[PDB]
Amino acid sequence: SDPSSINGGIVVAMTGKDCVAIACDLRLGSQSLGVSNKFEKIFHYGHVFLGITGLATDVTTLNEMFRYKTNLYKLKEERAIEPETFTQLVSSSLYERRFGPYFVGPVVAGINSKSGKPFIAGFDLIGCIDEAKDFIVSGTASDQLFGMCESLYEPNLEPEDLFETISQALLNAADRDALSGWGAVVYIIKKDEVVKRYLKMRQD
Amino acid sequence: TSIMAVTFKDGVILGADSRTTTGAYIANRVTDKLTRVHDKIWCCRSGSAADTQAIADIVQYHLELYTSQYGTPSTETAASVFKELCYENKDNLTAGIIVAGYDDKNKGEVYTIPLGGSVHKLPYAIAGSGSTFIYGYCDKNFRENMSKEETVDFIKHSLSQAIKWDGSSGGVIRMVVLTAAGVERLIFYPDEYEQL
Amino acid sequence: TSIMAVTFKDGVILGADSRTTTGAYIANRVTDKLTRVHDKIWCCRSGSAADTQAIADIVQYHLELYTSQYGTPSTETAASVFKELCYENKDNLTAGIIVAGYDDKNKGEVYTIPLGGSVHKLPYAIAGSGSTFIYGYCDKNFRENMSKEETVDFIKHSLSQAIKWDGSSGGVIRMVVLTAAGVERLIFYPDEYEQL
Amino acid sequence: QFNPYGDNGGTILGIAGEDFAVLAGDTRNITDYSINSRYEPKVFDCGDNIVMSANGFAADGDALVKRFKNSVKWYHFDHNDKKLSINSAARNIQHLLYSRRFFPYYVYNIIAGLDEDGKGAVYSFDPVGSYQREQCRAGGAAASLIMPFLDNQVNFKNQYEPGTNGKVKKPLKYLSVEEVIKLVRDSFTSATERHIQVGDGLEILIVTKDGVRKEFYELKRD
Amino acid sequence: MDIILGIRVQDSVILASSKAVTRGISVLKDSDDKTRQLSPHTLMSFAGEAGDTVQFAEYIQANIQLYSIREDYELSPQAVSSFVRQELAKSIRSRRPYQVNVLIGGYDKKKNKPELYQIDYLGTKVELPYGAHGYSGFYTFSLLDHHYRPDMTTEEGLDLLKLCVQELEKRMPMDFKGVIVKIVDKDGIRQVDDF
Amino acid sequence: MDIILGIRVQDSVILASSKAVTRGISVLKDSDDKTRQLSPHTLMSFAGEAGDTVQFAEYIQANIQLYSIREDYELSPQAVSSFVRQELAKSIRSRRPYQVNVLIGGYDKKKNKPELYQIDYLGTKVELPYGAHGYSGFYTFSLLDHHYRPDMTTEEGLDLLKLCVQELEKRMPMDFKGVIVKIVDKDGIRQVDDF
Amino acid sequence: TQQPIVTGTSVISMKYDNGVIIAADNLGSYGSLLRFNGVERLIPVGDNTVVGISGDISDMQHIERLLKDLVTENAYDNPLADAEEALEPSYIFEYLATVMYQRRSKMNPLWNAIIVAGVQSNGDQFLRYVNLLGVTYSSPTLATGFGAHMANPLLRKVVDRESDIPKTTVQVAEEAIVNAMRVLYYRDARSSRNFSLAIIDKNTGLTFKKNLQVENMKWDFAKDIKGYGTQKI
Amino acid sequence: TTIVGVKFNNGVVIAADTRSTQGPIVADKNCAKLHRISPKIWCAGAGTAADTEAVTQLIGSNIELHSLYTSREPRVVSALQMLKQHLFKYQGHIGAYLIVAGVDPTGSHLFSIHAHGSTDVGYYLSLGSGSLAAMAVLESHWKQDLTKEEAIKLASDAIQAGIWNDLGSGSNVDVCVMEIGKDAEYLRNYLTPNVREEKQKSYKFPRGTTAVLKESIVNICDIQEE
Amino acid sequence: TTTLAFKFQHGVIAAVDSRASAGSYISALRMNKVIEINPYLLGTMSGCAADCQYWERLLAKECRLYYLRNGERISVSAASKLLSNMMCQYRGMGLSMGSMICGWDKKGPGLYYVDEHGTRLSGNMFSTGSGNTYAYGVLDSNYKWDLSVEDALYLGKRSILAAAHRDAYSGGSVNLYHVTEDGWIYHGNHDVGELFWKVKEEEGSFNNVIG
Ligand SMILES: *[C@@]([C])([C][O])[C@](*)(=O)[C]([C]C1=[C][C]=[C][C]=[C]1)[N]C(=O)[C]([C]C1=[C][N]C2=C1[C]=[C][C]=[C]2)[N]C(=O)[C]([C])[N]C(=O)C1=C([C])C2=C([C]1)[C]=[C][C]=[C]2
Ligand SMILES: [Mg+2]
Ligand SMILES: [Mg+2]
Ligand SMILES: [Mg+2]
Ligand SMILES: [Mg+2]
Ligand SMILES: [Mg+2]
Ligand SMILES: [Mg+2]
Repeated sequence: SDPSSINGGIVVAMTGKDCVAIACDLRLGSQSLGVSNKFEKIFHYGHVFLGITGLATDVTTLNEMFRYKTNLYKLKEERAIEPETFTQLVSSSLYERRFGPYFVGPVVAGINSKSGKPFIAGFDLIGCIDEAKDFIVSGTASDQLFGMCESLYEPNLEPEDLFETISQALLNAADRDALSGWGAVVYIIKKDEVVKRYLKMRQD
Repeated sequence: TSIMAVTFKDGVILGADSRTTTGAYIANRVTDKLTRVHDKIWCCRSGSAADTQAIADIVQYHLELYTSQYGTPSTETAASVFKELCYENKDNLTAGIIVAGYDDKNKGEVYTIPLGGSVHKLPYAIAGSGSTFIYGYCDKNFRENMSKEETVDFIKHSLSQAIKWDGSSGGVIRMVVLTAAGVERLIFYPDEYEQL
Repeated sequence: TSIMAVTFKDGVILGADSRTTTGAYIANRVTDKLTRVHDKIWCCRSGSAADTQAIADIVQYHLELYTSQYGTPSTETAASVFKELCYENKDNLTAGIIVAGYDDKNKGEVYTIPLGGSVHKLPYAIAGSGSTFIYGYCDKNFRENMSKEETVDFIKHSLSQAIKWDGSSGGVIRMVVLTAAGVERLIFYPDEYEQL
Repeated sequence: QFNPYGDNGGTILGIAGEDFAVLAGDTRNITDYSINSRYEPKVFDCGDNIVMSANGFAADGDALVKRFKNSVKWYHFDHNDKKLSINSAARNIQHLLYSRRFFPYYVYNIIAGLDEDGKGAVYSFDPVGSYQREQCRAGGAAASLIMPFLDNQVNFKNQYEPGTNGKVKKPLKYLSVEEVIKLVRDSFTSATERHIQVGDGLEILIVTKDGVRKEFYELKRD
Repeated sequence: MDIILGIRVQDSVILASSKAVTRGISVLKDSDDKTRQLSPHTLMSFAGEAGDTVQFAEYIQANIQLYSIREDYELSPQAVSSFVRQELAKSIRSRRPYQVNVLIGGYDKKKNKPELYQIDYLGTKVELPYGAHGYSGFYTFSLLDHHYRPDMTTEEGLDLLKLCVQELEKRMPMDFKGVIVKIVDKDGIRQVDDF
Repeated sequence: MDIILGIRVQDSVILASSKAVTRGISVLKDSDDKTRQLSPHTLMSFAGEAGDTVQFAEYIQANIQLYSIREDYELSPQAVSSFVRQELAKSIRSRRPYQVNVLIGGYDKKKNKPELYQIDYLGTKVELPYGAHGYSGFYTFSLLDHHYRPDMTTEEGLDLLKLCVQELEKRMPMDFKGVIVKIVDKDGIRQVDDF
Repeated sequence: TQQPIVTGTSVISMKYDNGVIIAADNLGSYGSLLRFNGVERLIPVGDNTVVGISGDISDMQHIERLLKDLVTENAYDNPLADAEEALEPSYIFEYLATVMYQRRSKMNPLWNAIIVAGVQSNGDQFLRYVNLLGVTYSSPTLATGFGAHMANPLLRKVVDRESDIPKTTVQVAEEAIVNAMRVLYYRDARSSRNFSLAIIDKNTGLTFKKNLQVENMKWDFAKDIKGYGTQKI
Repeated sequence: TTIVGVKFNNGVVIAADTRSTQGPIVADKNCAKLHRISPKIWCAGAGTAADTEAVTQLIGSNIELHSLYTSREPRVVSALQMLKQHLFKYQGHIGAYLIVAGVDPTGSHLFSIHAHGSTDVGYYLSLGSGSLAAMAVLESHWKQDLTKEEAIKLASDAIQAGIWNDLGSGSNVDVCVMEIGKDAEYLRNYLTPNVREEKQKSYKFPRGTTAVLKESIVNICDIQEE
Repeated sequence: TTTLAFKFQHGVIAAVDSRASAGSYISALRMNKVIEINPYLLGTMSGCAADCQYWERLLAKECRLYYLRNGERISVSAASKLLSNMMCQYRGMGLSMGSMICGWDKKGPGLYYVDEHGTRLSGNMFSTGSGNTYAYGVLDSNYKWDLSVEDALYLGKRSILAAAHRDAYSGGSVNLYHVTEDGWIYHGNHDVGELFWKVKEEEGSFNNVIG
C-alpha cells in the first residue's frame, strides 16, 4: 500500500578526494515478489548523476523528465548542466507537484567541471534539499545505510578506497532489507573518467 | 441545572432551580433538586437524574444505618459516602453533587463532589450547567459570615442570573436553610426573581 | 480569549486580555486583540487568529477604499462588511468579532458578530471563551450613560473575573477608548487587576 | 482511550567472544521528544554470571528483569544452590514472556554469559518469547543501524580475500575483548549521531570466568 | 481478468492468456481472447478490472494503427511499450485510473530479435525473458527460473509453457478455463489452435 | 470447504463432496474426504469454516458411536439428524459458534427407506429428496428439479449426479478438484472409486 | 479505562548538595476552567519524604489516603517506627510504583504522574519519577507535564550531571526552582500564581512552605506591542 | 528544530540549530535553517522543510521584484503580509512556521508566522519542537534595552537549551545579526559544541575485499569528431 | 518463510529456510525452523516464531509423556492430533502457526500438515510459508516416489532455493533433514548465497541472473 515501499530499492552516494561515488541495488519487486534483477536506478545527464528510489513508475517517469529538461538546457545554454544547478532543478520540479507528489527519494552526484569540487545532494519526495558533505542515502534500507555509512565513512578517500567503502555500506545494508538486493552497481566518478562496477552479492 | 450551597454565620443554605429537560423539552418545571440524606444534611444534585437519585438513596440508607449504630454523622462523613460511590463507580456514573449540612460543633459546612469523585471543602459551591454564567458574580459578591437575609439574597440574585442565561435552568428557586433552629424550606417564584 | 466593548456617555471603550494559546501552551502572553479597521472604528477578535486577521485586513482594505470614494464610513457600515465576509464564508471560518466605533452623529456604537455571521447591535457586548463566566456580573453591573472612569472600572473588573476563571484568558488587560477627543490606549497589569 | 504501552527509546548490543561476552546499552531514557534521564541503567547483573537487558517499554522491561532475578533466586532455593546455566535461563525467560502472549511485555530482551563449556554466549528474544542463541545482536531503537555493521565487522560478511576476487571468503578469526569493545563504542558513537533516542552515556558489562565487570563511556548529549 | 503469461525464446515471443470471464458467481464465457494486435509484429495481452481492459487495449490499438498509417512504418516493440507505459503513468494520477496490466510481445524486424515487455497499471515497465501479472508469477516463475534458456526453440518454449499452465491448474484455486496461446515471430502473429 | 451434494433415490442415498483444500492462494490437497461415518448406515458430509468442520464432525461421530455402544443399537437417521441440529442450534448462540453446514445421508433399516437431511450452521433442518449447501444449489437444483424421480435406481442417481458435477465444473469459477461419491443403502456405506 | 476530570499541572524538583527540593502549584483545573484554587499537591510522608502528584485529583486524593494508611500500617507492632524502621522514600516510591504498574496492567490506571522526593537513612538523596504507565526513572532534576519541557532545561543548567550536585547549595537550588515556577506561570495556561515548596535536607530536616506567590514578573514591555504586524496605533 | 528571534537596542538577531530529521533519524547534521528573503530580511523555519524553503524563495523573489519596481529597500511588513496571505490561501496545507526578522528604513522588526496565516509581534520569540526549552531561557534572561552582544548571547543560549533538551534539535548554532545602518552579518556555525569524537578504529578496507562481476567504462563525453 | 516436506520410498525429506522478518527489516539470517521432538519426529515452523517455538516444544513435552506412560513411541498421527487440539483451545485468539509433523512409525513414514485453525491433513507432500508457491512449482514437476536419497535431498534443497530467490521474506540458509526408520538425519546448513551460484553453474538454471 505504501508507495515508497512497494517496489523496494536503495541508493547511496559518497564524496572522496577529487571524486564521488554513487551506488544502487538492482531489485524491482511487487511487495514480496521479485520481478527484475536488472532495474538500474542511477541515470546520468552529461556528467551529473541521478539516483532515484521509491515508486518505480515515478523513477522511470522522472528520468525521462530530467532527460527532457537537461537536453533543452544544453541546447539553450550551449553547455552541460552542473550538479548544483541540476539539484535546484530537481527540487523545483518536485515541489511543483506539492499536493500530488512523485513518491521518490532522489540523490544527485557529480563533480563541477569548472571548480572541480565534488558534490552530492539528497531530497525528500517533495523537494527539500539535503546538501551533505559526507554521504547521502535513500530507499527502503535508508536506516541500515545511515548506520553503515556513519561508521565506515572517513573523509578524503581515494577512488579505489572509496569504492570498497561504498560497496560494503550498500551490500551489508541490502542484506538486512527484504526489499533491496538482487544485484548492485557502483559508479566511481572522477573529473574526466567514470567507471561502473557490478557487484557480486547474494541473490535472495 | 443551577445549584449552589452557601455557608453563613448561623449555618448553611442550599439553593436550586426546578427545571428538568429532555433535550429542549422541559419534562418537569417544578423539580425538587434539594434532597435530604439526613435531618440536617442535604445535597444538591446535578448530572444524570437516575444516577444522582440512586446515589442519594444509597447514601440515605448508609447514614440511617450509621445513626442507628454510632449516632448523628458529620457532614464530612456524609460527603465521604457520596465520594466513595462517585469515585469507585466513576466509569458508569455522571453525577455532580454538592453536600451541605449543619453540626453544632462544626456549624455549616459545604462539600462539592464533581464528576471524577474528588472532594473539595469550600465556604460556598456552585454547580450545574448554569453555574458557568455566575462564577464571576458569585466570586465578587460572596462574603464570609453573612446574615441569613444576606445569604438568601446572594443565592436568589445568583440563581436568578444562572436561570436568565442557561436554558437548562429555570422555574422556581428552591432553598433549604440549615441552622440550630431547625430546617426551613423557601421558595421564590419567577415574578419575584426575574425583576432583580 | 476574553473581549468586550461597552458604550458610555462620551463614546465607546473596547477591552481585551492578551493571551493566545496553542492547547495549554501560551504561544503569546502579550497579544494585541484590539485591532483597528479605521481611525475610530476598532474590533475585538475571537476564534481562529488566522481567520480573524485575514478578515480584519480585508475589512480595513474595504473601509480605506470606501473612505477614498465616499468619506468616513459609519460603524454600522463597518459591521456590515464584517458580516458579509463572516456570513458568506461561514463554512470555512471560525470567527467571533465585536465591532465598536465612534461617530459625532451616532456617537458610540457596538455590534457583535458571532459564528454564524448574524449581526446584533447592543449597548455592550462580551465574547470569547472567558465571556461565559461574566454574563451574570456584566448584566448586573452595566448601566447606560456611564462616565469614562466608571466604564473603565466596569471593563477592568469584568475582564479580571474572566481571566480569573478562564485558562485561555490572561496576561494584561488592553483597552481602547473611542471619543470625540480622539483615541486613547490603556493597559492594566496583573498586579493591578488581580487584587480587585 | 488509555494506551498501556509506551516507548522509552534506548538501544542495546550483545557480542559473544571465544571465552567472554559483552552486553552494552545506552543510559538515556526518553518519552517522545523529551529526555527523562541521561543516566538510567538498562543492563543488569542478574546473578550466576548472567547479564540481562530488556529494551523498549521500560515499565515492562523493569518488570521482566525483576521477575527473572526472582526466578534465579527461587532456582537456588528449589535446586540446592545449583548454578543456573545460560541455556536454562534463556528457556526460563521464554516462558516468562509467553505468559503474556495476549498482553505482551513490549521489550526486546538480550542476555549474555558463558555456556557450560566456558565459551561466550548471547541469547536473543522477541517480545512474545521466541529465542535463539547468537554470536552477535543489536536490539532497540537503532538496531537496524548497528546489526549490518556487526554482520560486516564481526562475521566478515561480504568480505573476501584480495587477489582471489570473490572466490575465497575472509576467514572467521575470533575477536578479543579489546577488539570487541572498540566495535561496541564505535557502534554506539555512530548510532548516537544518526538516532535521536540514542546518546548521553554508554554502559558495558563484560562477562568472564572471573566475574562481571563494568565499563562506562560518555556519549553526545544532544 | 485472471492469468496472462509471456515468454521470449530464441526467435519468437509466446503469450498465453486465460479464456474465462466471470460476472457474479457465473462464468459467462470460456473462450475469451484477452489480446489485441497492435501491429503486424506486435501483440498485447491484458488483465485487470472489468471493462477497463478492453477499452484501454482498443484505445492503444487505435493509436498505434494511426501511427502506422501516418508514417507508413511499424513502430518498434520498444517504442510501443514506452507509449503504453506513458499512457498508464498518465492514467494512474487521473480522476478514475484505468486498472489494466499488460504484456507486450513483439518481434523487432530491425534488430531481428524477439522482445517481451511487462507493464503494470501504475506504469511500471520492465523488459524480461519471461513475465506474468497478478498471482500467476507466484506459481510459474520457479519453473521458468529453472528451465529457461535464451537459445530455446519455439517448440521448447511451448513445452515449458505447458508445464507452467499444468502447475497453475494444479495449485490455483480458481478455474481459468485453459489458455489461448499466440506466437509472435519474424513472419508475424499466429495462434496455436491446439493447446 | 466448498461443495457438498446429496440425492435420495429409491433404495439409497448418494453423497458427493469436493476434494479440494485451500490455504491462502495454494491448493494444499486434491483428495480430501469431507465426510465421517456416524454409524454403519448413516453418513455425514460437511462444509464450512476451516478446522471447525472436522472438529464438529468428529465430535458428532464420537457421540453417536458412544450411543451405539451404550444401547447396542443404531439410531435412526431422523434421530441422528435431530441430535446434530440441536448441537448446531446450541452452537449458534455460543461465544464462538461452529461454522459448519452438513448433509446427513442414512438408510433407515426399520422403515426400509433412504433418508437425506440438510442442516445449516444455524440449526436449520429439512428432509429432502436432494440437497446442497452454499452456492452449489444455485447451479444444480434446476437439473435436479427437472430430472429427479423418487423411483430412480442408484445407477440413474449417479448419472444425474454426474450431470450436476459437469454443470458445476462448467459454470463455477472455483476449481473444486472433482468429488468423492459415497452410497448409503441397506448393505451399508461404500465409496464409488471411479467418478 | 477513564479520562482525567479535575487535574493538577506540573510538579518540579531537583537535588542539591544536602538534599532535595520539590514544588507544585495549588490549582485544580476542570478542563479550561480554573475551578479550584486551594489544592495541595505536595504530600509529606513522615519527616523525610514528600510526594508530589500531577494529573487526576480524585486519583491523587486516593493515593494521599494510601500513603496515610501506609504510615499507620508501618507503626503496627513496630517499636522503631519513629527511628530505624521508619518509612524511607525508597519504600514509599516502590509501593506506589507497584500500585501504578498493577493498575495499568488491569487497564484501569491511576491517571497521575508522581515524583517522590526525600532523604534516606544514610543521608543519600532520593528523587524518582513514576506515572500511570508504571514507567520509572531517576535524574538530578525531575519534572512532570509542562515542567518537563520548560523547567528541566533551566534546572539542568544548575545540575547538568551527577558531579554538579555537591557544588549546588540550597539557596541556588531554591532560586532555580522559584524561577522555573515563574516561567511556568508565564507559559502554562493551566497553572496558577500560588504554589507550595518543600525542602528535605539531611541536616535541617523537612521545611514545608505554603502560600508562596510568583513575584518579580516582567509585563511592562507589553505596552509597546501593538497589532499583529502592520498596525502602529 | 529550535529557532529564536531577539530584539535589541539597534536591531534584531535570529538563531537556529542545525539538525534535520526524518522521524527519529538524523538526515543532516549541519542543516542551514536561516534563510534569506532579502539582504537585511532573514527568516528561519520549522515544520515541513520543503514548504519553509519554497515559501521563503517565492516571497524573496517577489520581494526583490517589488524592490526593483518601487526603487526602495524591502520592508519586513511586506514579506510578512505576502507570506501570511499565501499561507492563508492554502489553509495550513503548506506546513511553514517561520520567525521573520529584519531591518528596513522604518526600523527593526520581529514577527512570527504560523502555517494557517496568523502572525504575531514580539521582542523575543521561539518556534519548533525546542521552542519551550528556548522560551524558558528567554523568559528567564530577557530584558528591555539589550545590547548587540547580550542579545547574541541570549539567542544562542536559547538555541542551546533546545539542542541539549529537545531530541528534535541538535548539533550547531547558526546566527544572523541585523543591525540598523549596517550590513547583516550571517554567522554560520557560530557555535560548535557537538563534534564527533575520534573513532577507536579505522574501517578502511583492503583493496580487493569486495567481489566484482563486470567492469566497464562509462561514456559521459559527447559524440566525438572523425 | 518457506518450508517443505514430502514422503518418498526411503522415508521423508524436510527442508526449511532460515530467515526472519519484522516488516521489511530482516531480523534474523539464521533461524532454526525445525524442532527435533524426538529421534523419529520432526516439526517444521511457519508463522509467528514465538507461537511455533512455544507450542511445538509443548508438543514435545506431551509426546515424551506419552512414551513414559505407554513404553512406546507416539505415532505421527497422534502427535499431529495433539498439536491440532492445542490450536483448537486458542481458537480465534490470534495464534499464527503453520507446521508439518514429519516422522517414521509402525505404519511407515508419516507426514501431517497442521495450522492455527486446527486443520490436520495427511499427505505425501506439503509446503508452507510466504514462499510455498515457488517451492511447489519445483516439487510438483520433479517429485517421484522412486527418488533416491541423494536426489530427494537435492529436490528439497533446490525447492527452498527457488523460494529464497523469488520470495523477499524467504532466504538466509537451507536446513535439510532426512527421516528414516532408524531416525532423522541432519544434512547440514547451506548458505543460499553460496548455494545459488553453485546451483546456477552446475545446473545451468537461473540463466536470467548474471554471475
Ligand atoms: C518467514 C520468514 C516470514 O513469514 C517465516 O514465516 C518465519 C518463520 C519462522 C519460524 C520460526 C522461527 C523464525 C521464523 N516467520 C517470521 O519470521 C515471523 C513472520 C511474522 C512476523 N510477524 C508476524 C509473523 C507471522 C505471523 C504473524 C505475525 N516473524 C516474526 O515472528 C518476527 C516478529 N520476529 C522477529 O523479527 C524476530 C525474531 C524471530 C527474533 C527477533 C526478532 C529477535 C531475536 C530473536 C528472534
Ligand atoms: Mg535482501
Ligand atoms: Mg528472498
Ligand atoms: Mg486577508
Ligand atoms: Mg487565566
Ligand atoms: Mg543523539
Ligand atoms: Mg510490472
